[PDB]
Amino acid sequence: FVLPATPPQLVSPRVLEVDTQGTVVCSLDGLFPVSEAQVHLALGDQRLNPTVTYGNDSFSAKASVSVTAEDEGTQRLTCAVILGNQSQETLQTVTIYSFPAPNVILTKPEVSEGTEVTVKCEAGPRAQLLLKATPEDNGRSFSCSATLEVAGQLIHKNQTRELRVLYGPRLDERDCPGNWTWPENSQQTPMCQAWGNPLPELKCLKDGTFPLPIGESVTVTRDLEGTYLCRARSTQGEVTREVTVNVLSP
Ligand SMILES: *[C@@H]1O[C@H](CO)[C@@H](O)[C@H](O)[C@H]1NC(C)=O
Ligand SMILES: *[C@@H]1O[C@H](CO)[C@@H](O)[C@H](O)[C@H]1NC(C)=O
Ligand SMILES: *[C@H]1O[C@H](CO)[C@@H](O)[C@H](O)[C@H]1NC(C)=O
Repeated sequence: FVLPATPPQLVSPRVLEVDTQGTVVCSLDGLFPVSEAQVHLALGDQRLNPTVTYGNDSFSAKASVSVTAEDEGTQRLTCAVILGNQSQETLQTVTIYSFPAPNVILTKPEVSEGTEVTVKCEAGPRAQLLLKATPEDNGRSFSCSATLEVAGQLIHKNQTRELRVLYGPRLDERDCPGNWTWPENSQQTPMCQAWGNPLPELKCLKDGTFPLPIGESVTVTRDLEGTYLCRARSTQGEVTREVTVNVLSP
């Protein structure tokens, strides 16, 4: 056999978090018979199970490693290639750290338009973010970002959380006009839109059953004429508006 006196190439992250998985790769060439060599990979007191891949008088051993709280601190990663009574070994360090997630603390996750909202992180003066919730905030996300120093390397970790804002049903004269005057047989598009979260259910009825074709283009007919009661209700309340359609002679 032939096992040159040089350490195997060892690739691994110099840093690894608790309860996460890592990947080590050891390789070496110029040895023979590679198929008979024993590859010893291990981090600390944990012996790894590598997947050895052979090549032109060479090999590459890949292995995954999982760490826990007990392994916290500096651990030793080793790769040893053995043939006969000779062995080539490489020593490296891997630091296991614990970085608690910076949780986003929302006073109240779901709130109604107008309420005061406070945002703080929890994992020198204490800072919080205050803002008066607006409807434009429904679905928006607040974040808590943090950094940690481990082995001269800067690790980043964050957390985002969405805020649900609720805004009562609304029917401004602007987005749902109180009256219409259309010439019989003209083309129009009845306009009446409710506003709110949750999205309010809208119904514009005349004589309690005849609906106004809102949002769509229609041909004005005699039977559109009348008074409609547009109701927009949701768990946040209910708003009623009366709409009058006049249908002039063509
Ligand atoms: C061994 O090396 C020679 C030179 O590249 C090549 O002809 C042969 O295919 C190689 N076998 C491998 C890649 O294992
Ligand atoms: C938080 O980290 C994620 C990676 O999971 C990244 O995509 C995002 O930009 C970060 N958010 C911020 C800017 O706090
Ligand atoms: C290695 O050492 C063992 C133990 O004495 C010996 O029996 C074996 O022949 C040696 N093989 C070599 C030269 O690597």
